[PDB]
Amino acid sequence: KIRLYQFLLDLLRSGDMKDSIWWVDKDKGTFQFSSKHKEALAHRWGIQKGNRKKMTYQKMARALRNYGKTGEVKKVKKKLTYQFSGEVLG
DNA sequence: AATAGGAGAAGTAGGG
DNA sequence: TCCCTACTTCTCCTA
Repeated sequence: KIRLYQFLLDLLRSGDMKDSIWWVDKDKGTFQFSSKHKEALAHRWGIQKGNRKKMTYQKMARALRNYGKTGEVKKVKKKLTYQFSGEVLG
């Protein structure tokens, strides 16, 4: 399979869905979702995983919040903004 | 009212 | 026979 953070970084480094996700500072590993178009990106993540239900941003964020312990993805005080770690970027 | 944010509980998929 | 990993799903509260 493929992990959730690896899936978001690939979209960023392929320029796929520029309307749903984008860098805020490639150096700081900061990225942000689109308020009005994030669900389109959420739908893809669910289909690509073959999940039983339709993936939503709420369920995707619930999984992103787990990365706070390990450290692959940390939340930022900005709206819909997150940040990769220096390790994953490498 | 809208939107984002959070998380415990219990569950599935896949591998060992 | 069971557990680990990595989410997933549902529900409820909160800013």
